[PDB]
Amino acid sequence: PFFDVQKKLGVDLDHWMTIQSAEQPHRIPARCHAFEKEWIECAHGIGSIRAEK
Amino acid sequence: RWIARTFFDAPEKNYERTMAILQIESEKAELRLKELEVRRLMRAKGDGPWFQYPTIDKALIDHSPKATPDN
Amino acid sequence: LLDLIWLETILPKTISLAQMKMSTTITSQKGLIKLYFLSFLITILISTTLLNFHE
Amino acid sequence: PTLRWQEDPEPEDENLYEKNPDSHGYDKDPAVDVWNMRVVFFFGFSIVLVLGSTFVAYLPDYRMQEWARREAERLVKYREAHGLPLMESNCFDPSKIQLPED
Amino acid sequence: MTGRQARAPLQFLPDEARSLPPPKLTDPRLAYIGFLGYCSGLIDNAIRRRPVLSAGLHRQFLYITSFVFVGYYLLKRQDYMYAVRDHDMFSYIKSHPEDFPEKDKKTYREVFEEFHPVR
Amino acid sequence: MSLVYMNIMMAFTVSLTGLLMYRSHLMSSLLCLEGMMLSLFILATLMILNSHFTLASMMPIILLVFAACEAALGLSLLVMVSNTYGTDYVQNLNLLQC
Amino acid sequence: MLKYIIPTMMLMPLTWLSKNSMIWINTTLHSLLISLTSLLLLNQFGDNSLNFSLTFFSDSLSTPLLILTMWLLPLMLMASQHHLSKENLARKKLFISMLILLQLFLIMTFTATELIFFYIMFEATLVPTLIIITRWGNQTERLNAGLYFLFYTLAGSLPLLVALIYIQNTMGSLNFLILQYWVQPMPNSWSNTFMWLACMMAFMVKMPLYGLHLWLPKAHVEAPIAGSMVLAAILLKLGGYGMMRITLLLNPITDFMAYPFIMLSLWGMIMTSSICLRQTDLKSLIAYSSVSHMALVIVAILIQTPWSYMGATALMIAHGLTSSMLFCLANSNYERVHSRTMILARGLQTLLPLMAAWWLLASLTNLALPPSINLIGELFVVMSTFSWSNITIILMGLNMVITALYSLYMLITTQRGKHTHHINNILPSFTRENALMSLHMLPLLLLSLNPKIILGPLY
Amino acid sequence: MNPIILIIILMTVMLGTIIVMISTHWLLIWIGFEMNMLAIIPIMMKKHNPRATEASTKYFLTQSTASMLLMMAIIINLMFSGQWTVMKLFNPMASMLMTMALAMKLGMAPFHFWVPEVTQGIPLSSGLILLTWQKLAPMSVLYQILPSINLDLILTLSILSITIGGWGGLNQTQLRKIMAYSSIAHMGWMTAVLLYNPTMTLLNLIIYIIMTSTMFTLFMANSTTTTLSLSHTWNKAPIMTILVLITLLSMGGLPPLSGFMPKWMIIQEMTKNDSIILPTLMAITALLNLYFYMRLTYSTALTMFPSTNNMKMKWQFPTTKRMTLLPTMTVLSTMLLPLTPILSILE
Amino acid sequence: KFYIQEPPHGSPNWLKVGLTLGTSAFLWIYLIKQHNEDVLEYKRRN
Amino acid sequence: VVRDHWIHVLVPVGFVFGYYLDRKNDEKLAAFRNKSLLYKRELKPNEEVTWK
Amino acid sequence: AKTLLHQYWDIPEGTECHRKTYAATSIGGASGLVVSAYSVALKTPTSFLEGVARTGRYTFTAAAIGAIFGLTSCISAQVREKPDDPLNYLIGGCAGGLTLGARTRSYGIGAAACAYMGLTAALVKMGQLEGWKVFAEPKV
Amino acid sequence: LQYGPLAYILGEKTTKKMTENSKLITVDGNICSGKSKLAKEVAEKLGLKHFPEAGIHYADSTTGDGKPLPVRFSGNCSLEKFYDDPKSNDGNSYRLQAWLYASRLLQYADALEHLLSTGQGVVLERSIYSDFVFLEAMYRQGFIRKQCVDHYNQVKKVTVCEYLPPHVVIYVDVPVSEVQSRIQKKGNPHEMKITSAYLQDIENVYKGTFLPEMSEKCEVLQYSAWEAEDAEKVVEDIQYLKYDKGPWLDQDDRKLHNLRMLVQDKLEVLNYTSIPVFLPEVTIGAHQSDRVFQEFTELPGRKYRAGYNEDVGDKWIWL
Amino acid sequence: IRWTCARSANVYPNFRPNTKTSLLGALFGIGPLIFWYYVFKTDRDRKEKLIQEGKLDRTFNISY
Repeated sequence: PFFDVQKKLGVDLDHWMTIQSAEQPHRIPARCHAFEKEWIECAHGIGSIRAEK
Repeated sequence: RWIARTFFDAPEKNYERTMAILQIESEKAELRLKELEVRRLMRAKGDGPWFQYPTIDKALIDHSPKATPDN
Repeated sequence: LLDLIWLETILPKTISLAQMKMSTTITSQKGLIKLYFLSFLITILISTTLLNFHE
Repeated sequence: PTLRWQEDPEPEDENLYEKNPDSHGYDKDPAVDVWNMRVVFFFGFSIVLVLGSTFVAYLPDYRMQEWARREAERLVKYREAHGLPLMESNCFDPSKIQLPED
Repeated sequence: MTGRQARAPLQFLPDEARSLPPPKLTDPRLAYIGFLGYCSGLIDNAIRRRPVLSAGLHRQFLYITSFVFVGYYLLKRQDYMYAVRDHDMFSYIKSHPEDFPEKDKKTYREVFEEFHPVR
Repeated sequence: MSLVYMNIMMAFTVSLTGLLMYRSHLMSSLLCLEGMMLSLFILATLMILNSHFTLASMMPIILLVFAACEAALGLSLLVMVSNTYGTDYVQNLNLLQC
Repeated sequence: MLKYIIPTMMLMPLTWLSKNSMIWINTTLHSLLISLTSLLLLNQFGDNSLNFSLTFFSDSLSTPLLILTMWLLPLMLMASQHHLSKENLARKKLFISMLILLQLFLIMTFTATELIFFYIMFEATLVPTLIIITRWGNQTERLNAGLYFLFYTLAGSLPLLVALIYIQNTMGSLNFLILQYWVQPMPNSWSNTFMWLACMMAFMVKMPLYGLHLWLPKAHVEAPIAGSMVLAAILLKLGGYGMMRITLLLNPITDFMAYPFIMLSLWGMIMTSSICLRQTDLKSLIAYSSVSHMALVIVAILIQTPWSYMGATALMIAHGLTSSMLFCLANSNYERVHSRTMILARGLQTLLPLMAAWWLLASLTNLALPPSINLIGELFVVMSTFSWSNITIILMGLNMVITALYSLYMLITTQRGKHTHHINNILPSFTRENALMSLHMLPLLLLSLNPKIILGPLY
Repeated sequence: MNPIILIIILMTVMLGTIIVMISTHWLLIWIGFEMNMLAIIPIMMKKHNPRATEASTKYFLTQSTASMLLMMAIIINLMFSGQWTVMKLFNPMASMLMTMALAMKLGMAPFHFWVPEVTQGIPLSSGLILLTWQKLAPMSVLYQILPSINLDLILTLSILSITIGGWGGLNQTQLRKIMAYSSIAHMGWMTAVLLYNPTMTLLNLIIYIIMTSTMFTLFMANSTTTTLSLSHTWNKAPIMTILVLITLLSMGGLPPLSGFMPKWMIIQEMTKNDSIILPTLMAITALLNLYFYMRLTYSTALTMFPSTNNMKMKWQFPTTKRMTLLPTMTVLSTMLLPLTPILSILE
Repeated sequence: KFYIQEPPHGSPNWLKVGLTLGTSAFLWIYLIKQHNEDVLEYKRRN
Repeated sequence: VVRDHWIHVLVPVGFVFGYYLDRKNDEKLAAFRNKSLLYKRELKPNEEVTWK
Repeated sequence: AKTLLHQYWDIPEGTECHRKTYAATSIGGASGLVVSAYSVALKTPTSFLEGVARTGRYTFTAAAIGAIFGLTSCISAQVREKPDDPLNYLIGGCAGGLTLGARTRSYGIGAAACAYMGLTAALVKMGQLEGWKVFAEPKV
Repeated sequence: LQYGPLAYILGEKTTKKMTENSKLITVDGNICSGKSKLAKEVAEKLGLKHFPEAGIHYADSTTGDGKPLPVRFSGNCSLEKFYDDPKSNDGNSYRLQAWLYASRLLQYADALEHLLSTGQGVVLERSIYSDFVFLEAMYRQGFIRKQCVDHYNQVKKVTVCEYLPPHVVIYVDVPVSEVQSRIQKKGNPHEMKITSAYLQDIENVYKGTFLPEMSEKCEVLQYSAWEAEDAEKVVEDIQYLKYDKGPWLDQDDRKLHNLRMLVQDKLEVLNYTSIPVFLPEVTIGAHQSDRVFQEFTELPGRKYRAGYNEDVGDKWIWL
Repeated sequence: IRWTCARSANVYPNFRPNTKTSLLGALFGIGPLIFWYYVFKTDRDRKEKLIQEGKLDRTFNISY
């Protein structure tokens, strides 16, 4: 399955590697920063299928 | 008369037992049909709290002044 | 003629011999490795370009 | 030069007779033999078969029989007294129907 | 059926399961679990060549306790699961009633059936 | 897409065919696995550099150190085979039949 | 009903915690007291079935067969010695407890409201019977017999599960009443044809019908007496019971789609009565007798008359008793002379003198003795099928002629004419054998007196 | 070997599976599969026969090419929509190669030739750990990527796996190839349900793992390789017979016994869709694989073979291993029919 | 008595049996305390 | 005399326990105590219950 | 593939003949390519010319099954004039099974292939006619 | 047991019970000639714990009661019937052969454990290698069909290739007429009835096959006939050699740990005794085995694990 | 004993399905079955047509 020890222990020790819009080590963006931020804030609290809608 | 008196049950007890038991299992059948309808429409549209596959969290999304404006 | 010989041929013998022949064609693999990887390769190619799975 | 085996030609075909000539069918212990004939020929016949015979001999009106006799007698006396036809057809009233039409 | 807002991980009994009653003492399913623990101890006597139905009575007591305890917590989880399934279902029922029609209870005076007599 | 990406994927799939069909030795097979490692390395690296996705730059170096120790395990196994026989052919593996 | 289930549970550790040479009396006495408490069930009246403990209910399709099981258990418990008395204590106790668990899954099968519970307890009836016949078969093809047995019964009865699940989630629940009181008539498209053919084909396997019948006779002739009797009587009449239950749905298509099984059934009835006219191996004739009766039962269920259903359940109960008894007589002759063939053990009127009375009585109940329950069942089946069609009576009467002929052949060839006078090991008949003859032929004659107990719910 | 070294290596196999179960980043999944391979190789070759050398060689080549093909799938996923979230892929090609990576990983019928070869040439402990854990961990991966699967993949691989794992097994008299063919059969049952209701698949996973642990403990009652050795297990012990009976028929899956709970609920919440021809075909082939279980049963626990002296010499001595966890898994693997409402224990 | 040179066990250790009885009685007392707390929590909430 | 030979008590204990358990279940299932449109009479006169 | 089976099921059945036969020969070419690919992948033919002979044999048998089955499909549908029965394809599956047995030059293989291919072809048309969904819902 | 991994983790090694006291010596002569005279001498003058000759009822006297069980169970060898008639085709030679092989292997494994724990090294007599030499010479007389010789060869292939060959083997040569004089002046009549060319074949194979095929694994000491008692010579020759050959150089702890856990749970040793090949002189049908097995459970000690056994005691079956 | 094993279960080995065996099999099995099928369809169609006329002699025909 999938567990949420990443969530319950609280220390997001892998959620920094994951996407852009985080602590890039010296604060620069990537090439497509604002597109990712817009699409994530489009489909954030959405149930993944009306997100596709 | 004695076999009636000591070993059996009245048709009252039996009859109201059957009526109660039919009403119970009728409720069971109608709940199960409504369950499968809700499941099929909920997998179709997705407007319910069941089928929500884990999307992107926004707490790891940052916004703070970068080194290049035109992102 | 009707019960023993024909009914035992048509339901037990037919099914049993079909499964036994499929066994003797499947498990009779000589123990080589190039053969199994060529099976893997043609499985990949016949899944891509002929019976599509990427659509 | 070939045997394939080590066992005896087995067994001796012991008929249970010639050693306990008053025995019943099963094994030779002569107390429990009497106990077995006891338990089947009392608790299989004398309290099972005959009691089941009395218990199914009389019981209620099985599938409501003599009730139906007396109910039929009352209803046929009623129907031939009060002039009405005995066993009218159309068991549901056709006033309570809405047939499809053309 | 995935999350269902797991925030709040697997969380073997959540905070919300304390609103339904627990399974009672001597409920039949935990009694089944206790009998199965007894049979587990008996076959545990049977694997080794120790005599069965004796010489393992502390192990009988341990196996019965372990199984009854674990099955008790599992029954608590099960009751939580079915309660939350019905709660989600009736919440979505009350969400949009206009898309779930309540059909007309037609009496049999007007419901026609094609007859086809069985001879 | 681009032009370079088609050629790197073409190189990958040719390396994959060289991995799958292989004739006599096993060293050449493990060496083609190393070439496939190189292809995945170069592909992920050019992706991350062209994105300027500076954050997860861990991918290529950690991919290669891990598939390197995969190849180390493989060389240990192949030298074990060549010890317990004369060569490292695909023959001598003909026992343990299906 | 739960008061009829739970002492069968508690009767299982009886044999375990009773010491040696004491288990026998305990199991006999206690299972007979269970048989009394079993016959106490009969409260059924009039309007409804008696329904309780929501999984449980009793028709009169279920009351007489349930009493048949809970009375045929201790008879069998007594019946199955002299062939395992010399076996060990562990395998003895295991045999007895396996039979008891077989009874428990049988009663669970016969009081099944929910048809998924019915199917689970159906193959639960299957699984110990294989272990019984395969461990104590006392012949050399018993292995192949058990293998054929399980694969036929499973692979026939397997898609029945899928069809019942489809019913469960296209209509609602599977209470038998809510299967009733709600059943919509289903039209004649092809999927309805497959669903009907699935359910009917599963139970056609179980009865058997003619085309799937070599399932049975190997499994009968290569089995111990306990497995043979439970197998024949209780399993085949269980298949009939289940068909009587499941036929309440799919009514308006089975007229159109239930022709060819009638033709297969009747021609198989004549061919089965003819194949048991000329075989050796005395044990096999009763198996083919069972196939003849069950083909007649299948005709009775495919027609849908209350006359047909009353004759069906009477034929079930009567042939269960008759074929179980005649199996026991065959076992007694085989334990007299270790042969299993027929023509070796001629004679036997002179010696074992009142054994002849029980061969006579069992064979005349097979004959359709003129007040017997067998005759009542076959007669109402013949009446109902004559109303079905005016031409079927030739096959019925020709069945009657050949049935009388092989019954009389079995009577006057195995047990008539000349002792072969090179035998000298046959004893006088024990008291246990005559006790089992009595325990078979008292309930059949008592039911011959007052039979309105055991006729169908279409009364 | 040292027991220190084996406790370290078993800890790392556990660590690889926990990293695969636990992460939200694709590189961590790939490193988990690799570390699982790296540690699981020296559990094999605990002895030093050429059988184990060839078996670990075959397993290494197939497993490593599966892992590199998985990394190819991840890199296609980020050539497209670029983020390291373990979720719906964004290419049918990436999903195609990813399912074929898992189909090479845990054994499916196009990709299954290595499984009986590697399970015969090793001792039973290595086979135990490989079947249980190596078929536990990638099901987590499938459970995480279920919304973006072309169903023709799982359908084809599942049906073909059931029928190949069925038809193989009629000929094999070796115990380990029987057990691997049973493994591919349950991989078909555990994979075909996946795009419908995955709680069924994960419960089937727990069922299969408990069953196979019981089976390998019973074949570690004494080191047996053929069926003839099991007839001698009859002659030396009576209760191993009846447990081989009950657990073999529970691998067969009959309704009074707890191996029927995988078939039963899956057919239910399979045909609350309207796939019916596929379930009934799967259940017919499920009837097929029960035959070699049944002939093993007929070989040992039901008939009795001729046997050998010096078993007289073996009668005195105890069978004095420690069985790792035998009784709990036996009566939890067989008597667990009346707890099918412990399906919903899972989510 | 009657045994020669090898009782491997059966001479009863007393660490493990007391440990089993103690942990099992403790586990019972914990679950009964848990069940009482659940009943009182239930009648407090409702 | 029960302690002497105690084997012959087990199935009456099982039956009487099953009888009581059916009694408890019938006490559980009994709704529609007078709510039938067929067996609907005024309860009289002693105490509070007409069938059980 | 999806494309050629869709070509086969596009034409009404019905009389738009011999396109059916050509599509069924394409079915035969695909089936022969599959079987021949696995067979030469798992044999080591020794040598390649004999492998060409084996592939040609399998493709010729599968194409012949397709051709004969399409011909008898079209002819039976034209004669009986009822484009909805499955019995014409029952006859077609038996005819294809007999010709498979004759090219393999036996009797029992031909008769069992007649029975099983006829019943499965009946199931194919019967499910396409009443409506049984191809390979998935995949919904619930 | 107080073993498994945890014993090797806590208790350090087993190297510390080594060496030059603890060792494997094995005295091998011909029949009834180099007997426990020389073995008891080297045990009592070398400080080294003795194990007796491996007869038949060692399996009887090795566990539980030391009273020997009758030949229906522990046989069916009938050793004096072998010495009288080693030609009857009822099966009396190979059965005895394989039983003696299992006996030798059992007492060899037990002596290996008693070496690997506590010391002090053991003297074996007529070990397993002499037993395959016995099968070789017994086939030279032509008593057993070649198929069954191949069966014993297969048992020898599987069993012996898990162990360590011992340190030293004291070969003792006694010539034909001297062994024949000793056996015809002993007194056992069924030993009086032995033949002489069988003894000759023992001599011929026991020279020409044992002594070349040692090759400094099992460092040999070849002694003459009357070179017995004569004890200081064998003591000084054991002491004053040096051990440089054979696999007993380096183990170091891991091999010894594996052998300690392989010798314990003795069914691990005996898993490879029954192959089976089905050997029409060896196999027994299930009926005889089942009635003998039930009668073996009827013996007052063997029934369900003598550590727990009732009717001897031990008043602790936990109430 | 020998004749019993001959007549009972040594029928099937040996057996090859020949022209004679198969033709006589398909005659003796399917033939009378399809014959009775035709006669039962005949009588049932006659009966259904006659009662669809309305003039069946059901003057009283209760026990059906």
